[PDB]
Amino acid sequence: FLGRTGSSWFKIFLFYLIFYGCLAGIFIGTIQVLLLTLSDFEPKYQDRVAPPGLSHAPYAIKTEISFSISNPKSYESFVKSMHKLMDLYNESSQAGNSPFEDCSDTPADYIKRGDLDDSQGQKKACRFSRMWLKNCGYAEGKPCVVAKLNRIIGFYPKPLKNTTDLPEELQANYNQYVLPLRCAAREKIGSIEYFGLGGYAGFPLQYYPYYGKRLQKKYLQPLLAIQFTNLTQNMELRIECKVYGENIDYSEKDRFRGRFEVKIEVKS
Amino acid sequence: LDELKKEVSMDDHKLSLDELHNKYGTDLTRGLTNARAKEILARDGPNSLTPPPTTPEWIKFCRQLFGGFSILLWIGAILCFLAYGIQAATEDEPANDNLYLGVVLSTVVIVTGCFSYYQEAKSSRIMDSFKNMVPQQALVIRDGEKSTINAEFVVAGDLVEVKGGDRIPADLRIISAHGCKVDNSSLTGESEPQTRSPEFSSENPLETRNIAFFSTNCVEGTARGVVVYTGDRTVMGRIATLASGLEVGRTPIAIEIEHFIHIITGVAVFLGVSFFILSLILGYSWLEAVIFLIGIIVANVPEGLLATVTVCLTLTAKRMARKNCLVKNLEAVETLGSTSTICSDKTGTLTQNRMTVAHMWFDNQIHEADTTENQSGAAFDKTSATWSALSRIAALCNRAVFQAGQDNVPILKRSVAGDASESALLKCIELCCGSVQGMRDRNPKIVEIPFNSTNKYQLSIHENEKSSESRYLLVMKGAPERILDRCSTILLNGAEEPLKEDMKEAFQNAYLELGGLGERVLGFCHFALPEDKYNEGYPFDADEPNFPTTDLCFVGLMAMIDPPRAAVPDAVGKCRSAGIKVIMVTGDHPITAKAIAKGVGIISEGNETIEDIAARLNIPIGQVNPRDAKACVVHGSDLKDLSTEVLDDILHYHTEIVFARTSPQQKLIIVEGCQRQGAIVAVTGDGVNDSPALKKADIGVAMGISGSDVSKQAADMILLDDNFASIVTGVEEGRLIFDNLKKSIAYTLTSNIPEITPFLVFIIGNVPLPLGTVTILCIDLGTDMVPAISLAYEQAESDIMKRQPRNPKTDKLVNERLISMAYGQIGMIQALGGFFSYFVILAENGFLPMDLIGKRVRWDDRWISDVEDSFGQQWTYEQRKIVEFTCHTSFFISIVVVQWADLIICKTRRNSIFQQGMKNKILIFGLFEETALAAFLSYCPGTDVALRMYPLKPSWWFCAFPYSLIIFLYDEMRRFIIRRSPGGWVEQETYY
Amino acid sequence: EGPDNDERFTYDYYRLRVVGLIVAAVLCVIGIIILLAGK
Ligand SMILES: *[C@@H]1O[C@H](CO)[C@@H](O[C@@H]2O[C@H](CO)[C@@H](O)[C@H](O)[C@H]2NC(C)=O)[C@H](O)[C@H]1NC(C)=O
Ligand SMILES: CC(C)CCC[C@@H](C)[C@H]1CC[C@H]2[C@@H]3CC=C4C[C@@H](O)CC[C@]4(C)[C@H]3CC[C@]12C
Ligand SMILES: *[C@@H]1O[C@H](CO)[C@@H](O)[C@H](O)[C@H]1NC(C)=O
Ligand SMILES: [K+]
Ligand SMILES: [Mg+2]
Ligand SMILES: [Tl+]
Ligand SMILES: [Tl+]
Repeated sequence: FLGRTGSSWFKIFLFYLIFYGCLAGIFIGTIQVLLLTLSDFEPKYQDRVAPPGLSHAPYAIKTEISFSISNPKSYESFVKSMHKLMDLYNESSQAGNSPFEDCSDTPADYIKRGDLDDSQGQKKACRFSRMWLKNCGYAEGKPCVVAKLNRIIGFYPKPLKNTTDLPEELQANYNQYVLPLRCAAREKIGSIEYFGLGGYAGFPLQYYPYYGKRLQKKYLQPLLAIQFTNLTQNMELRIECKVYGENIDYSEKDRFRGRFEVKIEVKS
Repeated sequence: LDELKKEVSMDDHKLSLDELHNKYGTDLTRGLTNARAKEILARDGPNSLTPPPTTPEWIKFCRQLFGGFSILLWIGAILCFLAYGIQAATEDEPANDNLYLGVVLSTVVIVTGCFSYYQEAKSSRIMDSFKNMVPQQALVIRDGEKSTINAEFVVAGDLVEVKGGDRIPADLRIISAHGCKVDNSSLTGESEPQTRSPEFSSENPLETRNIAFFSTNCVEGTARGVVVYTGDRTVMGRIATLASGLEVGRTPIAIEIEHFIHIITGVAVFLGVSFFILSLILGYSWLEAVIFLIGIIVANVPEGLLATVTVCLTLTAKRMARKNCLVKNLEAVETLGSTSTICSDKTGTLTQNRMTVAHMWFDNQIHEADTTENQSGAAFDKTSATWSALSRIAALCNRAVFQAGQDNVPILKRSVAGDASESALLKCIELCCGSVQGMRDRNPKIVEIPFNSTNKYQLSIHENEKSSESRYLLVMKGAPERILDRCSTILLNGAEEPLKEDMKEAFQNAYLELGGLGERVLGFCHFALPEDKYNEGYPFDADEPNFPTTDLCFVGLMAMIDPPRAAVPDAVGKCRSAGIKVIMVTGDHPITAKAIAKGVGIISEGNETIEDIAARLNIPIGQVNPRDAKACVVHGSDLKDLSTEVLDDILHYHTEIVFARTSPQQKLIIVEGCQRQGAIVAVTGDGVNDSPALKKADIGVAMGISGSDVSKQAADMILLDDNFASIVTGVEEGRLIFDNLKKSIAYTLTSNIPEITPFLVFIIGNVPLPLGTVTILCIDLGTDMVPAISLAYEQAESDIMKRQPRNPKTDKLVNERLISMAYGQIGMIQALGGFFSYFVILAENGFLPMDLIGKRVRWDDRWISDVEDSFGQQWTYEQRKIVEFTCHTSFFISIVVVQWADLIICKTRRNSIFQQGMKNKILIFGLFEETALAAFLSYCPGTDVALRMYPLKPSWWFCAFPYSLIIFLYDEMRRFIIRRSPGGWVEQETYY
Repeated sequence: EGPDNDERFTYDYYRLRVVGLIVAAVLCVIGIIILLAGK
């Protein structure tokens, strides 16, 4: 033929069949032992998610949400993702004492449901009403963005203490139980309005620590609705929403490390 | 074009002096007119040689920039700029990826260009050396007056004059001469002065006395002649053009390189476009379809391989430089290993090029002297009183002297003023009797008759050094038979005795044997003149026989020859044991050529020519079956009337071939004949008459000390110490580097698979990219470099000089067996070890292997800063990318770890590491430096930006260890099978 | 610890780099030693 005879062509097939078969069987074996060394409830390493990311619902083309108020299908793209998220926080999804629980309607302290063990059933998560998100189809004019803190197993988000000076200096400082979120731009051509649990501009600490998908399915993380009823129009406004805390840090590279990058433009 | 120049020349030495003038419109006495000479100048053109048109270095460099790998790397470099252009227009990408990768790849092509350019070097100044043989000026007779003119202004027809010490300015018809002798070594390779006279003495113009040639010099006397040829039209000017004009051609090693380039280029374009369409079918945007292709290119092309080859060659050439063997062309480092036939000059190559005493006949006994340079033999006789009598004649009846200031150099190497035979005798006595000058001071010469054409002897009368005599001793030497007709007694073991027919017959026997050995034989005799008949003041007349020259005492015979170099016989046998055929090709006479052939082992003992059979059996040569003769001796005059097909039959039908009295073109023809049969041929030589053959040879080797400038220009290799044993070393080195290149190539190729497979699974699996493009270049250009080179220092696995020369048609540098092992077996194991570490990194950060399938869509989505892992955690864009790049880093390090084992297994093709050992210090160096480089690339701060290399946790380093070990075991088991059964299965499938 | 389990999300990449570079250097020196056993 090309290389060899039929007899040789066969033998080279019988070899590579057994050979690659063995190699596949060995590869699988090493994957088995790897998995055997891992927990079902907690990942081996967590230093790469460490400082929590802050992500929002409006799916930004490039950290930007520009549209026209005087146009219907101009914002119907951002309403798709906005709906996708809030559709999960339905009351019909949170039914019965299992696996949900009614928690303080005001920001409270942490809740420990034991260890990362299966020695108990599904760890009961705090309910969260989308109805706590006042004012927010969504904002056809002047968007109503929804913030979110990235989930990390066993992470206890710790707010800053009012020992020294603060950006939003001491205003509504629920020091003991709220992780604040203050959006900014100089360039003050807007109108910041925050909505959340208990009416505070933060995340209620009663939703922590997260026990993971395996030990807490259907779990709901707290949301923080933000509305920009800015009196300006037809210009790119670089708005940055920043979260503050002891376990919260940022990076010049990762522009989502505990903060937002939104470029709103109501070009109408 | 040059087929005309490969033919024997035609001449006009047969014409009379007068007749020759009519042909050139010339005067025998007055010479040409100033006007007629200038007319002929414009007519024929200058008496000069024009160098052939060369290829500029520009085109030579750029021709390498388009050879398979460079072509693919160019397509990659441009395709980078393509994707970059498409980006800069569509979505403003502030990145530098495609732009920088395009710059990097273009640089890789340029630098790789320098390496191949350095390897494909051609240092040739043939025509320049020939031009150096034309004198600046010549002496001509114009308008009846002699004047010096620019030699280029010399034309056919003018009257030229030459004298001892000057170069022949052009081909001349001798019309007048006085004691003129010439050095025709340019045409023959033999430096013994040849007389020139107006008389025609041979039909063959290269042998007649009435022609003098350009490229030669007058050694003594004076001559006048008419110019018959000028410039390019001279006999050796044509040889110049032939030699300078010959197409170089591709080396065996070069052909091998291009061959695997086709193979690897083939699989590259195959998988390249095979997966380019496979991606579009899967619904991949052309934006991405090209990005994957660039990666495929980089994965398939072994970027550092061609440069490795060059470095391995260079390092092999450095070792040979250290044995006095200079390599002018890097590729010639290997040709000697692939050589199946050596065509060797005799004089100054196989031989020392110096008349040396070989045997002596005295006391009715043949004695042998030591002919070797360094005198590696033993003594023959010292005791016999006869010896001292013969020794005295050899010293006294000798007019040769050592040049001043030689006392530093060895006797046999020092320059001597005199003819070759007298120099030989001088050096013979000086060696075994001490200072000859002393013997010539103790015995003052009073009268002598120098060797005469008519007398055929030379005699001398000396004052006997003996005090009790202080009388007159007569000594003489000459033609053995002439000396015999002048002897009455023979000095036997001390005492004289009558010359009976018995001893006279033993003389003839001794004389015939020595002459049969191709040796020049001389007779020696002396006579103690009677005291009473010769007073202390008796005057001797040299002009008229004033003393007896008959009834003298015969002392002995001495024989001489230009002997082989000490190392030559043994080197010839070694070449022949390695299955290399050795042919002699010489301008010298057949009797001498044949005798040295037997001396060095070109013709082995018992082997006969058709002429030998005929003489032994006493029958006609036509009655001899030529197939009964394995040896042959072909004279150039017969070679001339043979067609190439008939020359091919001679080459095919004889194992032991001697081509004697060959012209320079004839040497070229013999070389081409050998090549025509499909053989790789080496030429060894030292003369300008070797230049065409040296050029045409697959590899020409010139002698460094004895070699002429031309020969060393025509060669690929120079033996700087004239050590013929270096050929044996060269062939051995050549074979070793050929095997080691295979090892180094397999090693380099093996790591291609773990660079290809990640890109494929990226498409078919939709997982995060396991390894990056930049990461691949860190391997092929970084870590693999020193290890791959180090394989060039591997010792032989067996006695390579015991095997036959490779068949260049069947035995390839890269075959299917190499690809099967490198791509199908070892590289495949490396790929898995890479993937394993990849799955380990991701799974330990929260992305278990199961959830990875079909996630790249969301993984690469720059706007999703919340991807969910297996444990329910959310990752931003840059966070997961850090883990991904950490995966690239550990996959990279996994390659390094699996290349550890590969380096050790590529060490040997057959033998076990437990047999070959670990005595390669460069290889061990490679292991340490490779690992140092990898660690540095991972842990050095800032490398995460420039190369996207991230720090690895200690446990990460050990992921591929079990795969590294399986490689070592697998290959060790496999080679154990090879050795345990030379049969073929494992052998014919995987044995590189 | 409980709410004070910050060490769980931390890794000393600084020490690892220092150690990694020490090792790389020493492997580089060791290599020179073995190579220079004859040049
Ligand atoms: C989650 O809540 C949303 C609230 O808008 C539900 O949307 C409803 O969709 C139905 C049918 O398309 C409409 O008739 C209603 O007007 C919507 N709102 C309400 C309050 O009922 C959505 O269907 C819910 N999703 C799930 C899975 O239950
Ligand atoms: C990533 C995976 C799926 C690709 C696997 C590719 C396999 C099938 C390839 C890789 C190397 C290949 C072999 C390389 C060498 C030879 C020897 C030659 O004389 C005949 C073909 C043969 C035997 C090839 C057959 C196919 C082969 C085994
Ligand atoms: C939000 O909606 C409420 C009614 O639910 C209305 O009273 C109020 O004006 C709205 N706020 C703004 C800022 O438009
Ligand atoms: K050559
Ligand atoms: Mg010679
Ligand atoms: Tl490669
Ligand atoms: Tl490679």
